Amino acid sequence: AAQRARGPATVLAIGTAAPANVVYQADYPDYYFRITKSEHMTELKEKFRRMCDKSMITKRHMHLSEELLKNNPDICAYMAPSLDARQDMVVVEVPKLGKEAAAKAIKEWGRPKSAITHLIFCTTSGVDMPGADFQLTKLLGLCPSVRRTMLYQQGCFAGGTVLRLAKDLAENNAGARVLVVCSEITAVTFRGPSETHLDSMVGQALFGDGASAIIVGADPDPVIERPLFQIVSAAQTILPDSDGAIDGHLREVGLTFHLLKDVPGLISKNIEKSLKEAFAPLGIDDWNSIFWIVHPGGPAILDQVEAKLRLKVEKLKTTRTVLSEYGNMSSACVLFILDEMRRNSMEEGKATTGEGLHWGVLFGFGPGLTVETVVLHSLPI
Amino acid sequence: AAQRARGPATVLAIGTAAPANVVYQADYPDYYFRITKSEHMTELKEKFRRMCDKSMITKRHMHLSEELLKNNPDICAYMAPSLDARQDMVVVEVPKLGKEAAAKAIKEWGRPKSAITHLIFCTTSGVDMPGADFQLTKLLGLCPSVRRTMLYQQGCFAGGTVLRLAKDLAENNAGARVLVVCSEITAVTFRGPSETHLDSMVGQALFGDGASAIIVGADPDPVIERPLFQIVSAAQTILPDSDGAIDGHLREVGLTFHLLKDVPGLISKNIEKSLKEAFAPLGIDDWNSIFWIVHPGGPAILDQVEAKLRLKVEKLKTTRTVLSEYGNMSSACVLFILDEMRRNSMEEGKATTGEGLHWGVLFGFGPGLTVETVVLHSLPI
Repeated sequence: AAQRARGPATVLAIGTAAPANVVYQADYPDYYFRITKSEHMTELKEKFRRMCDKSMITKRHMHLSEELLKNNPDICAYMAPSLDARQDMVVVEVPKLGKEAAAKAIKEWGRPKSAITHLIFCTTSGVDMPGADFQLTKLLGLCPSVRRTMLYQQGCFAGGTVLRLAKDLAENNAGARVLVVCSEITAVTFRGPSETHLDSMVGQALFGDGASAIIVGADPDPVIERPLFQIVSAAQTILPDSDGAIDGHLREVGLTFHLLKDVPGLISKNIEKSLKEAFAPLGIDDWNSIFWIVHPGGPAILDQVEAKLRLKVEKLKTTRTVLSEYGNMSSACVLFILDEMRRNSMEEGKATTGEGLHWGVLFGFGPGLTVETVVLHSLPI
Repeated sequence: AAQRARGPATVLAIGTAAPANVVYQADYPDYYFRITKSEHMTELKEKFRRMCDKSMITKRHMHLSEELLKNNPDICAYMAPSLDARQDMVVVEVPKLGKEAAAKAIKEWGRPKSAITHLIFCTTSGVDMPGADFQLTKLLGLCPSVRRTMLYQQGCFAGGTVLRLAKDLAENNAGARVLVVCSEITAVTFRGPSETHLDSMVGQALFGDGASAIIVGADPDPVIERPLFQIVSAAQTILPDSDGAIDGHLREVGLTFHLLKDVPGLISKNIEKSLKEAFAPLGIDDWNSIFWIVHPGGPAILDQVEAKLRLKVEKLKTTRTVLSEYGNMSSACVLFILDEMRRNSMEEGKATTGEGLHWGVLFGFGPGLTVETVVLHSLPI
């Protein structure tokens, strides 16, 4: 009746954070085996080294340091019971790094944390009760009447669920302001190599810790608030014949993950049908007229979607910059890129946050194979 | 601009389903110890027998039958590894029993299943990737473009979280119809008795399997659609002095849960602070003038909140009827009661779905201590 807002959900602030311990890819193939204790795996180390050159990854952030892996020998083994050794770390550490990322959004946002109405926590590393939304509500100290949505164990595609969810919450409750925190810790994941299970090692060359947060609200007050991007629409579809492409099992051994299909080709074979549903109602066909943000599941996906669509080099530059300096941070990784792009547009004198263009796309791909496609609109300066 | 609906979110249909194997409480205190092989625990059997008649519980439904507990001896032990034995079972069965409930709402609703726009699955039994929301889209066969929210490992308080969430999705997307499925299987929970951790024994005399589903939408088309209840408001608060009241750990032994406070007194000491915020802006103080629906976490909470407020006996009659023939079905139980109330109103010739009244309250309490309070409105005949 009178509870609803007036305008579209708008990203007003963006914050990012990652663990302090940095681990480079040039040294990882050695470090990984010398901590796992897998010296005998000769060719497996040869297949893994060249995979650490597949990456296009330079640095990644790991809460799991060298010191911390020598009192946990069964986190360095392939299949050894360690769910407790894993989650004890990430039940506590996920909201801690979440607070660090959230706090820089509240700071740049510049209003009292008490003005936040909803909280959306998203993670795929661990599950607890009370949840990390409870933990991050206490760490940040928000109103005990905040309305929170806990997105537990979602996948790489959760980077768009938080915008799809933030859009409805903010626009359906007037004056509401939604805080959204994405945070992943690659501790539940880390495992040892196996020459009979090459799929567990792709993740060992891509994943890295990270947390991301943004403030979403409708009707941005001038003078005090500054809008960055508008959330115009967000749809979620499943790719035909993909049941099993991305699998995820939480065992008493940790987070088991599998690839069973050519997940790069699966998306570029279908990614045009999701663009047209969104941009045909606006008469847009040239896909270099848009600014692009794609969840970097791997260098293959960015290359195969670039060729399939013949995109210019500049379109996925911010998407490739983050994957270079962070690895694949699962859901949090998408929101990093949208920060790297507005900071890039501002500096290069672009007329608009979206590298100068007006409309834009955001892409996430996870277990399903599910594809979330959110259309974005950019704002000046 | 034009995507949002006109009226309030409205639950239009309700469906219920439960496992076939029924287990009675009169025989449970014995059966429980006699399957675990715990006859030697003499007084523990008497302390538990005094708890299964504390219950006010008659029957409960368990997918874990007599046959299946003798091929899984480590689910019948107190602290024995069985996360794999648990999740293998319930990763499949939660969406299956979800299908049984979802189909029964679609039936009463009476429109094409292709008309469902969003899906919200909520459960606390197991975790998987892809999630149980993916599983039920295939089981029901809905549009591969459905919009899903997977609420994994939430708690007893999720019965209002899905109504708080369904309200925003339906009211912010015009003509949308949202299906929401609650489903619980008390297999992750089931444990052996222990005289050193009496907290594991409350759940063994209260929890029982069950699934619930409803269709929620805004702007109900006449002729075809029939509104049952309106969702007017829904707030989420945490009780002061509750750190640790309800705890939940998903370990390699199952879902460990602990009680450390008098959660009945915790609620009745605070349930008035939530009552007025919702009804003071409508000029309602007498809390027997509304129809009541409370999550039956246990007879103590219903009795202590009944006394705290001096409520009439008939108010929580439907709340205790569901707990009588079902036990505590965690999140799904709330939606059961709202079905037990409308089917009760129709038969008894009440003028309104809400036992004859117009305004009503719905309450959900879980880990936090978090309290979800949803305001409902009833409709005639």
